[PDB]
Amino acid sequence: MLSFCPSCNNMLLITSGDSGVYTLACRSCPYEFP
Amino acid sequence: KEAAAELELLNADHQHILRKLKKMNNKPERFMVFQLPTRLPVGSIRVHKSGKLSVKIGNVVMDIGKGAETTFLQDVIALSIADDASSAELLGRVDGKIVVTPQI
Amino acid sequence: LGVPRIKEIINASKVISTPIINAVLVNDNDERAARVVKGRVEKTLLSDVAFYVQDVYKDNLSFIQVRIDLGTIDKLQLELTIEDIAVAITRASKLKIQASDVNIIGKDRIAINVFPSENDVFYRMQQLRRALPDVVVKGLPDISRAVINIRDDGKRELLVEGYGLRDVMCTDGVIGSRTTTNHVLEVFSVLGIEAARYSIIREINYTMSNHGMSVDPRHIQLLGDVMT
Amino acid sequence: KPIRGFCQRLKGKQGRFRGNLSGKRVDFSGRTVISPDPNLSID
Amino acid sequence: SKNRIIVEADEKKGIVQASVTSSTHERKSKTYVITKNGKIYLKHNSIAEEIPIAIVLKACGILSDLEIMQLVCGNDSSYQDIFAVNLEESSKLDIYTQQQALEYIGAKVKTMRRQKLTILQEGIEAIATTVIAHLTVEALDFREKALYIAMMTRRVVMAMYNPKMIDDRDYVGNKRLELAGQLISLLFEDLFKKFNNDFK
Amino acid sequence: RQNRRPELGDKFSSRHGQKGVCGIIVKQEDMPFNDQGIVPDIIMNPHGFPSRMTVGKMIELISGKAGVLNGTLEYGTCFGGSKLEDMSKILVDQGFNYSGKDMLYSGITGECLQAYIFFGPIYYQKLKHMVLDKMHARARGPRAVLTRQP
Amino acid sequence: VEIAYHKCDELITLFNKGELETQPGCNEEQTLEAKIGGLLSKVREEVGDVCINELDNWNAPLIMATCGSKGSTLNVSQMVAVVGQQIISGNRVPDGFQDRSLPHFPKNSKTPQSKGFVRNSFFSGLSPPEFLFHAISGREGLVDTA
Amino acid sequence: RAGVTHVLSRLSYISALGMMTRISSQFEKSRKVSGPRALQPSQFGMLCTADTPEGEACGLVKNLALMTHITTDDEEEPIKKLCYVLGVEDITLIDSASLHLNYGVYLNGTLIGSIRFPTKFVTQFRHLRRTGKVSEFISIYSNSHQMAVHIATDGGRICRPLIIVSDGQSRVKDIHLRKLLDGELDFDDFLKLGLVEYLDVNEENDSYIALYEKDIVPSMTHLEIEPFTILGAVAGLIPYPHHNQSPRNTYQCAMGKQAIGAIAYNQFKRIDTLLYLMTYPQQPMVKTKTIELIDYDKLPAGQNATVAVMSYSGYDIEDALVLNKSSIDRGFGRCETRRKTTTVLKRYAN
Amino acid sequence: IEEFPLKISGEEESLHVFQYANRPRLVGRKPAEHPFISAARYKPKSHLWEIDIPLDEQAFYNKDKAESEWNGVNVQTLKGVGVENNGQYAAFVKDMQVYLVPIERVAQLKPFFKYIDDANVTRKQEDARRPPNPRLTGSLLAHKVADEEANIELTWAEGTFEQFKDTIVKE
Amino acid sequence: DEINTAQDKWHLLPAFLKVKGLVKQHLDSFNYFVDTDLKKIIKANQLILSDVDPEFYLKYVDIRV
Ligand SMILES: [Zn+2]
Repeated sequence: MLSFCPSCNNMLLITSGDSGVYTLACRSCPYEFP
Repeated sequence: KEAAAELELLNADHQHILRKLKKMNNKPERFMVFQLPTRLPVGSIRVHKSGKLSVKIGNVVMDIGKGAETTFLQDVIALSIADDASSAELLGRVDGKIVVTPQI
Repeated sequence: LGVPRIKEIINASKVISTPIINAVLVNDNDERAARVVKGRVEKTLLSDVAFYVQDVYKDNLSFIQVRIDLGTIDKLQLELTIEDIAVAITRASKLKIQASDVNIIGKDRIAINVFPSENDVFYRMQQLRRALPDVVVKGLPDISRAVINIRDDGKRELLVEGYGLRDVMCTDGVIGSRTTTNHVLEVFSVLGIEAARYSIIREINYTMSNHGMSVDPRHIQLLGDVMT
Repeated sequence: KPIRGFCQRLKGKQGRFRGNLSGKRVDFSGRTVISPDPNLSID
Repeated sequence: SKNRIIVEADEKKGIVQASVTSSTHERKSKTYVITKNGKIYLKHNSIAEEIPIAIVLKACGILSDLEIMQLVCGNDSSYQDIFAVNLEESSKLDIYTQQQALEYIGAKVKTMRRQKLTILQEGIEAIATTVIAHLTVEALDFREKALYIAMMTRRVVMAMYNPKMIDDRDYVGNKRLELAGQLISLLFEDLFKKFNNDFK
Repeated sequence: RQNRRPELGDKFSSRHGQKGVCGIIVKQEDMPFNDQGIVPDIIMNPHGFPSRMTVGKMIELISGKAGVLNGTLEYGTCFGGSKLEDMSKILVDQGFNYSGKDMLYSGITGECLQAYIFFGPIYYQKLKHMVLDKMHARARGPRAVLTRQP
Repeated sequence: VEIAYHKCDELITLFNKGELETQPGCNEEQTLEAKIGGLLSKVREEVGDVCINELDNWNAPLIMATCGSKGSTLNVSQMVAVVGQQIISGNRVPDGFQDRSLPHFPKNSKTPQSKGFVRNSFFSGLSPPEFLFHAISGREGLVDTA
Repeated sequence: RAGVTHVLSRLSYISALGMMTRISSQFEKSRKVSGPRALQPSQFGMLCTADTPEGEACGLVKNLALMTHITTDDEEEPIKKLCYVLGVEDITLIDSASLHLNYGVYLNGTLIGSIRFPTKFVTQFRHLRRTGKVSEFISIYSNSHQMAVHIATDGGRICRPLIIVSDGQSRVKDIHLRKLLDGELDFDDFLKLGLVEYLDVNEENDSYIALYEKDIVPSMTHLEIEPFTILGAVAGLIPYPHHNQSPRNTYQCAMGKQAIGAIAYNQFKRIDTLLYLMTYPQQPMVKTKTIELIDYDKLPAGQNATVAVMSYSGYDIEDALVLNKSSIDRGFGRCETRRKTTTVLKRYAN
Repeated sequence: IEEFPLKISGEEESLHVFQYANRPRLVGRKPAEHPFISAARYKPKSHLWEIDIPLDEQAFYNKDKAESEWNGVNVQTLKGVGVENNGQYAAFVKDMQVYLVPIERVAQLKPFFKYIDDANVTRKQEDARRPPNPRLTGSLLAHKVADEEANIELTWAEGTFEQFKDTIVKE
Repeated sequence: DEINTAQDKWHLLPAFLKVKGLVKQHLDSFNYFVDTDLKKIIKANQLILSDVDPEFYLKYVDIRV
């Protein structure tokens, strides 16, 4: 789904954020985005 | 036929590596990497009549083949190491890559 | 029609190869009505009627979106509302959803959301992303591919390559008096026992007469009675 | 290499019940080639 | 044809790819690529379980995970959606690195019965990466053995995209005609070592 | 050591894939004969050539007969060899029919035959499976130790 | 046999144009496959019927096919006129490799005389390419008994 | 595996020669599949076609051709050094993008180089092979469904030789074909000078073999040497097979091994188990170019008699035979049976 | 018509070329820049390269979660094995001249997640705290010599203008 | 005999079988086994050794048939 996290090219992940916010942020890499 | 669809590509890169040759005459820390034929049985990069590049690197050995072949979706930089010391200096990034091959 | 036609008949095999069933129509001319039961009998897959599916985020929503092409309903002459799709999402027990979460948005658009041993938010809407566009919305849920063709008269019939038989008699545009079939041992379930005997009588002397040789009629009415 | 047994011979192709009970071997027989002859009668 | 890859097409039990390899020292090993319910796996006669491929190429150092989509599928095709289920099995176990990707295999191997009394439990996957796919061997990089799995895996995805691409194992080029003098030699070295170990 | 004579039963062949068993043994009087009195050796019925489609024996017999009168052996190869139209020229100079289709009297009654004959030398090789070591009979003999069967 | 060849020629060249008759039966690129076998089975029976009215009496493959003794009107036709196209289990000699049958024939050339059909008689002879295509159905005549 | 050896059958001369060239398969338990039972079209000149037994062993036994050499492996190391001279890249450098865009050399199924524009790479390598710097048993099979070319050096695979044709004129050079018959130009020098080369089954993909010199095109390579070399030595004794039906060839090739005639020159000296002879053998009238290469004519099997095809007395209904008492009395094929029997004097413990 | 002569001036100097799998050549028909090397690392006899990199702050950094588990901040190292090959010579192009240098090795730098590793080294250790009580050769021999040897901090600098002079003076 | 390359390409097919026979497969395979491969076996099982009396050894240096 073209979910490439730059500087690692690994993956993205839909993370249940603060107040249930649906921010996308992958594991094994310090990166976040709405 | 389809086997003639690349001798024009062999013309379409001699004119597209000479343009890159001419822009980089200003020696602005540009690099180009290319492979030499080892196992020999110095020269001169020259153009023949109407777009034809070749070298003569040996005393007799003639090499006609020059073709810029890759697609380059990355970065490279050259750096020189010296005797495992305070010797980490970055030279520069490489723009193009060609190959040298003999005729048979 | 040869040796691997005789073998499964005397075996009474549950898995028969190419189970075509025969259904005669009501009309004789097309009149946009000889193929309208073919829409009523075929397993209508929604991936033909859907056009564009994607996941829409504002800030806090996780819902897939589906939009249909109403011109397809005009094209292949099938008859259905919009609400019966929204029924058929929760009518599939393979996808594990809650029964009533479905909201209709306008005419062509339709969307469904889900929400919560963790991180299933990303997983379930990615699992269902391809596991939604593979469900039946209308038609018989057993058969594979119905084929309409023409006989040597102006009357035409419909050939259905499926295993369900009783609901073929239950649907409209067809009579429940002349609908022959294959796979004898499901006629034993549907039409008593005396139909399944005459089904065995009819099949063998059909699949032998088209090889040229003909033994007797009478050598088969003993074979039907010794099995039944 | 697997050893024979009682059940290991009552079943199978022509172990028992097919080459010993159903189809036996007979006495007073022959097995030769054939050649045609028109000049004698049928039967 | 020993020491080559062959593709197969089976109707109802999914489809499998085989590659048999045998060098002259104890080796008789064939490798399988199974496609269970839309997910690719690798089973071998030394591993007790099946392993999805997104681990074993990260165990060879290639871990950037956008290389892996670009090697298997390339670009601008339907292959990326076909491969789209395979990538998340790496995400479930949460390995994401070259270090953890080895011992996942070696925790599920039942082989060699501790012949060496000094195990490392991290070194026993370097040799598990050595007794596999015995066409090529490795020294330190695990480079060519990685992509050789991927080139094997590109065939099996193309098999599911259309079944016409599968070739039969009765094409004459897939047959190695093996003669007598190069066959009596196989019995000779087996029997010649049976001589002198009885002589010692 | 023993030898034997080819009496009836013995399986013959034709080198173009025709199994064949000797039916009977006639004498020489009953055999037919051409104008020169040449008596043929083996008889086969014409009823094989439409079914078996063996064109090769139909053209080998022409290729054989013209070679004998010319005294020269002829080559039959695959995908080539000696042709037909140059071979018919040879034996028509010798005086026979232009495609070997001769005519000959009957040995049993004397007169001509209403149809024409087809004639020549063909190469009949004997096979194995002679009948002197296949005829056997067991009237009442030895029985098996476990089953009391033959 | 050239009449059926150039009728095939206008039927094979409709790949750049993209003609598809769409017979009932969901063709999907077999209209230039399932029809040529129909017209090749026209020339195979027509020429065998020319012989019967144009052969003299007292002819031995004729006089034992006029009876029901042994033979047919098709068996003599393969001996004198044309042997037809070899079929393989309902297939007109499928391709061997690289979308073709032989190294003697050009790439992806979907003509008969190159896939299945052999035009010359048993009396005339067989060419080294067409000798192999007869030697596939002759293998099938021995396998199917097993 | 069992039964890897067999007693050679001394029924005929060629029966002891036909068993020297035969193939015993692996019986991979594909008894339901007619794939291996059938015949594939990638067999023309690779191995024989019209000699295959029937009955139980119906299609798992096959037989070599008349012109056939088996390859042998040489080495895979120096050719990997040779392609780097030809301007191919290395495996540890390329991106993931370029390898699917370009083609790729495969060494025994393994990529090493990721070559671009293969036609300059492959045709120079033929010119390296025909000159004879690299050994000649290498194939440059090059498909186009996937994006790759193949290099093969594994050895032990089928191949046959055919002559090289460059363009609309061949490399025949009939003065060389005259210089062969002088006696100093053998067949090994044809591949040394560059006038013949071996092709496996995989190189016959890329080839466009011609039949005859009257069939040469300016787009036509590799003229075929001799078209009737497609039949085995036990199949070659059929005269004019191209007129004959193909199912009536396997019926003879299964019987040709059962023909009686001579055996050998020392046949009155050897003591074998059950060995027949013919008293008066004769060479056949219509020979073959095949049978004079195996010297079948020097000790033949069977004799040629004078046939008169006709119905007679009803004693030949379907393919029976009728012959005369005189010709047997003149000695028409009086066969002779020789049979061994043996016993061993044995010493006991006392 | 014209000829441009080339000569080889290279000995005693081994230069390695790095490959960045993440960083492409261009960004929207514009060539990007190389990331700034914070620190460097080399291990002889095992030939590794651990280039440390800085990733940017607050905007896309996700600081609060990053320091929690693995406690490693602003450092992203990437591993690459130095692989040699024949041929493959580097060259700078002078006006009407070009001089050559032989390339010793070429590395392919792959992202080496060390902070996830180091957090999971300790996770092996802290699980062992609570209970607390109750011949190889070939390729795996090359791993037991690669983990334990001397590390050398390379002083990352930008130079080579001296090295540009050194090639021209050699004939 | 005005020889041509039209129908006399056959006359090298005996020139193949003369110098290079018809039992090529069994001759050339076994004869390679006798010369080359027999040296390659004893070089793979050279230097028999025992643990008791460690200064004892016996080595296979060559092979002749
Ligand atoms: Zn990432």
